[PDB]
This record gives sequence, C-alpha cells and structure tokens, in this order.
Amino acid sequence: MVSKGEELFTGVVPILVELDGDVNGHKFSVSGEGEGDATYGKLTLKFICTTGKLPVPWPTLVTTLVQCFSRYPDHMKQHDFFKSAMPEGYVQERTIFFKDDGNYKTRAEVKFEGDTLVNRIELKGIDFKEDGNILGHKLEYNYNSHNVYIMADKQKNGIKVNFKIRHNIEDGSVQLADHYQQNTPIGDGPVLLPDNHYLSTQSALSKDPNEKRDHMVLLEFVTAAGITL
Amino acid sequence: DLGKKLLEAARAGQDDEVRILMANGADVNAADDVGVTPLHLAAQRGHLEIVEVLLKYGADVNAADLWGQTPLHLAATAGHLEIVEVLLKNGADVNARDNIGHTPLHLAAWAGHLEIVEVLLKYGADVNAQDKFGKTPFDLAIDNGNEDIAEVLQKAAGGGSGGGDVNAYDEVGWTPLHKAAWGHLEKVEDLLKNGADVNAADIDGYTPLHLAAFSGHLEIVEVLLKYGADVNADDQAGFTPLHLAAIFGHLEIVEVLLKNGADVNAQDKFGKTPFDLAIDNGNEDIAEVLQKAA
Repeated sequence: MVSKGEELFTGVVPILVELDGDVNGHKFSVSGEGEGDATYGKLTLKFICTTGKLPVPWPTLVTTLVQCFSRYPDHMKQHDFFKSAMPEGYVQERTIFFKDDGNYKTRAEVKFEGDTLVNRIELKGIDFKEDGNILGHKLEYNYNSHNVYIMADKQKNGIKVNFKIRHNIEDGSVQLADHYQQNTPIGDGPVLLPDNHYLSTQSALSKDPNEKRDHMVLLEFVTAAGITL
Repeated sequence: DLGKKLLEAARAGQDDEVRILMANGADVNAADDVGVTPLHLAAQRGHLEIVEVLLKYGADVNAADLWGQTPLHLAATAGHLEIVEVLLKNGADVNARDNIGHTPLHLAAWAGHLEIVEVLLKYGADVNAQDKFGKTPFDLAIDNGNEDIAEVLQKAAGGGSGGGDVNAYDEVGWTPLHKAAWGHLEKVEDLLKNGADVNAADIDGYTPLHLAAFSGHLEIVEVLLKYGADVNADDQAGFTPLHLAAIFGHLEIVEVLLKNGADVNAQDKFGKTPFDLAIDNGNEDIAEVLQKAA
C-alpha cells in the first residue's frame, strides 16, 4: 500500500530543472520551471537555453528534462517507485540511441529541495553527424505519444525502464530514439518495486511570444496503467 | 505590484482585497509571465466569489495561458462545479482546446467529475472531440476507470476507439486486444469471440501476445495462442514472446510458449537467445527448461 513519499504529491508542487549539456563538444545549459500535479499527471513547464542558442533540437531533450508526477490510479499506488523514493529522491540514468546517429548519456538526480521538486541533469552526447537530424536541426518542433515500459530491478533496489521515442523529421520520416533507463533510490528508506506495467504519455511543445531567449513551453500528461483491480 | 497584488489576491482567495484592488483601477486582465490571469487562479483554486467579481469587471473569460488553458479548463479539471457553471453562463468557450487538443469535456472525463461532464454537455460540448492524439472524452473516461462518466457520454452519443470495429487501433497502434492483454481476460475473450485479430502489431512492433508475456498473464497468453497468435512474432519488436518470458521469470508462460512452437534459437537485436536472457536475468530454472526443450 501507499508510500509515505506519495503524500508530498497530493497537490500542486513547484518544479525546477537544471541541465548541463555537451553534445559533440557543444556546451549548453537549460533551466526550467513550472509545476506538476500528480493528481492529474500534469506538468506545466517552460525551459530556457540560458547560454544562447540550443545546439540540438528541443524535442530531443524532452525525456531528459520527472516521472514522479505520473498519475498512478488507486489500485496501482503500491507500484509507484518514483514517489516512494521521495523526498530523498532517485538517480535516473539513461543512454538514448538515435538511430543512424549518435547517443546521449544522462545522469540526473530528482529530489525535493525544500518544497520544490528538482531535476538536476548532466548530459553528454557523442558521435553525432554534423549535418544529421540532430546537429542539423532537421526535427519538427512537435512530439508524439508513447508507451513507457517499467520493470523492477531487485538487485539494484530500483527499476529499469525502456521505450522508443519517435521524432518526426521535417520531410515526413521518423527519427527513432531508443531509451534505456535505470533509476535507483538516493535514500535508505523502503521503496516500492513495481510489477511490470506502463505509462502512457501526451505532450505538446509551444513557444512564448514574449520570450526572447531560445526556449520551449511544454504541457504534458502522463498516466500509469497495465495493472488490473 | 498592482496587477501582481491582484494576481496574488486572486491566488490567495482574498475576496475583500480583490474587491478593493479593482476600485483603484487594477487591470482585471493582468497576466503573469506565463499568461495566468486572476480569473485562471480563482477558477483553478475554487474561489467562486472572486470569479464572479472578476467577471463583473470585464475579466476575459477565455484568456489562455502559455499552455492554452482557459479558466474553464482549470475549473473542469479541479471539479469546481459552480465555477464551471458561472464561466459557461458568462460566455466561456465550451470547446476551447489546450495545447494537446483537450477540451474541458476531455479534462472532466479524465478527472472523474461527472456533474461537470453533464453541464458541459448541456452547454454544447462536442461529445466526440479528439485531442491531437486521437482520444475522445469516452476514451479518457473508460481507459481511466470512470465507468459512470463513460455511460453518460455514450448516452450522449459519445464513442471511442473500437466502439464500431474491434480491430481499430489508436495513435500508438493499440487495438482493444492490446489494451485488454494487461490482465483483462474476460475482455480478451469477448474481443476474440467477436472477431478481433490476434496478430496486430503496435507502433513499436508489439503484438498482444508480447504484452501478455511482458505483464505475466498466463491465461491470456493461452487464449491468444488458442486463437492463432504467432508464437514467434518479432519483426520490428526486437524480441519474441519467449524472450520476454525468459527475462521476467515467467516459467509457466515459457512452458506454454514452448508447447505452442516457440523458437529456442530466436535471437534478439543483441544476439541473445531466450536461454541467454534467462541466464543473464538469474532465471536458471527457465534456462534448465529451455536447454531441454522438445
């Protein structure tokens, strides 16, 4: 039954995101702010590239830039690893393989800092093609819906997560980004290791007419499913 | 700090302070740096009296924040029935769309607010509006446990994916069988009785049998195979069902798959056989079965 950490998510929670990036030696920093409400699985966020022009397409950073805000239905509360690790938080690590191009490796800590849920990430990208879809900025400013698959990793006292992101390319084709993810608790308290299940995601990217810096406005809804009453 | 005090007065539910700030000429349509207005805040937080006085003074009922949300979206999400009613009576667009394409009716169905669903329908909500990912309000109610709302929507002629064709598929290529494979045996059985195609692959290449193996439902695995599921489906998935069963330690599923012709030599995209994956995942009991398989 319900974790103690779930109590921190009964209402709206402020969010901060900080990302340090280096892709093929192009350094950049992104900051985000907004809020999340796990009651509805809803994020309302805005991100800025504070260093100048972002050298990769914004869509490629969406999954790196807080799965504790997913809506878990009542019958699945005992399967919500993400909130159970709060407030001490979890480490989230990924490799993201862009088909026929380079990869991102990310390490993040997601935890409460005071009353704010904070996602702090280091991202390294290597082996990108200079005029590929990523470094050439050939991806549509859009996003798809996905199924995110979640499994327990008992040896690590955490979870493994796997999914494929589909990035629309300006010509009509699709760029696949294959995600391999692992999350482990930072603290020593009990956590919930789930039965296999999935998340269903929806996102929309937009722009703020009053923002002069390179930026991304993101609305996102995520719900957990796949375990029956 | 005049519009900021009003935004803060509206956020904090300070009826009198809102009342006072507005006699001093406070911009009822003040907006913060993400497009949130006093009316958004009052409607989201359930401040009926503040909603009413802001509308009195000319608050824009359909103002949209950066995420496309109007006050009606926020009130319909939160369950604030009286506020929903007053926004509609004062000209709110009942079919306004957030940046995902959700109408208020989507949001009320998604959040379980049945009385709000009814009043949105009364005011002309489009019962079969689709968000940008193809979901109707019925889909959102029924996939998220709000059966009472789903019935109200169906009585108002709302439909959803698979309501006419058991072989329809959604945005991610999920058919009704893909959704049911996650432990809804009776539903799987009914869909198969009614002609559902067991071999359909989703946008990632997964068949219902893949999903049932992943989630560990033996009796669903069995029935899908009884109805002609390809025991060795892979194609774009990168794994067969036997690989999945071996990773997750589902011994009885391994045995059923083997009895139905599963291929012990199938390699995943990393060159691994089911036996290799059983060893790699600490499932030596499955490895033992696999290397003796008939």
